[PDB]
Amino acid sequence: LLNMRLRNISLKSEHCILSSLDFQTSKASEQLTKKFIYPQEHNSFLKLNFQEISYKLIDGTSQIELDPICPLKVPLTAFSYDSISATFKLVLLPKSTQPHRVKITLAYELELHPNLKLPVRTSWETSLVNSKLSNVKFKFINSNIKVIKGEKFTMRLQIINSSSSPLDLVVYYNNTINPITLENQYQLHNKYRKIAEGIILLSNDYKIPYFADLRFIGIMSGYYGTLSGLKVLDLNTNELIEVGNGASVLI
Amino acid sequence: SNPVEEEAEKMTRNSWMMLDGTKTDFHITVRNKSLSCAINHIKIIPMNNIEQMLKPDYWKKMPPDDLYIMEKQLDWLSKSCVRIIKLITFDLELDNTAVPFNFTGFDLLIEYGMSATDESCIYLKKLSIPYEVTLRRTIEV
Repeated sequence: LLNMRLRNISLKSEHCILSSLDFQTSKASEQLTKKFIYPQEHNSFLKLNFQEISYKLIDGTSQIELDPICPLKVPLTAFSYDSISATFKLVLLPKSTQPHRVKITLAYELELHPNLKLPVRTSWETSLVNSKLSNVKFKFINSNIKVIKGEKFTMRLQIINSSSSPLDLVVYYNNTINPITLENQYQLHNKYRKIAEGIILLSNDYKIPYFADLRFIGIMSGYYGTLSGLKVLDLNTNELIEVGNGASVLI
Repeated sequence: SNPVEEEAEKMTRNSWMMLDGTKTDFHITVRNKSLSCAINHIKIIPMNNIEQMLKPDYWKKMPPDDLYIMEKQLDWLSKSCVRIIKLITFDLELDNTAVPFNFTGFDLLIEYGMSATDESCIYLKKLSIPYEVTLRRTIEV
């Protein structure tokens, strides 16, 4: 009851859940010690946090922070430190423990000594393109973020199919404007315009035959996150697989 | 009742080129916490002893076969590059898969990594990771 603490956990896409703990001197404790300190004419407190650490599991391992941290001391403040946990594909929820050491130094070198230790579970409170029909999956083997200029470049698809008939699909980019509140109308027009002529495929209408190298050239500068022009058509039972993957900046 | 103590201690299609992979995937290395290897691995370099088996398969093939070194062994596709180590994990070494001369008979691979943390005793349990790789026929005579 001197510094209220909370922990926030987020799930990054790079298979590393990041959990950040936040500490803040609570206002009720602030006024509680503040009137008794201002009786002796003190305006700013001094809670010296000298040893803050987090532990892992039933065997105690000290996972470090993401940056440096000295031994600080301040009043009426808040500070947050972020550790990087490991992403779990199973349903084993990791339970961690944190500990601090607040030295509540009253003045003229007459200090008290306080320590605290919480322990809880680091929950989070709740791409590979796959089709809807068959076993056919898509994933770009080369890193989906890429930094290019407006020059010629290459990109690499990959197909994991049912081995019964691996062939009979075609790719094409469809360089035409999709046929569409004037402000939202023109915003959707600018999205559909810079999609339809931003990059151009240097081999479209292209029969596939488990790799498939397909080659572009990029014209217009900008970050094309989930570049969604190119559209792999499946010949038999005529449907379309969108490929919402890949993101190329062109600067 | 006689007790003891309790001591605490996916590839793709490849051509005939050489692919050097630096691996930093989700290696377990199931020690207690924050396992420092203290003698790190730089380059594992497999597909060497597969060639050192394949050239004696040629030589074994040269006379009639009477199981001198071909006696039911399917260890061509095993690729068991034993990674020996000394005394929360560490990133793996460079692969350098290096398929420049290898048969079409294999379509799979595995590995084995010796997890070691020895304190005046013998070695410990050992962890193994497989790798499925297919090969591309780039050229023939």
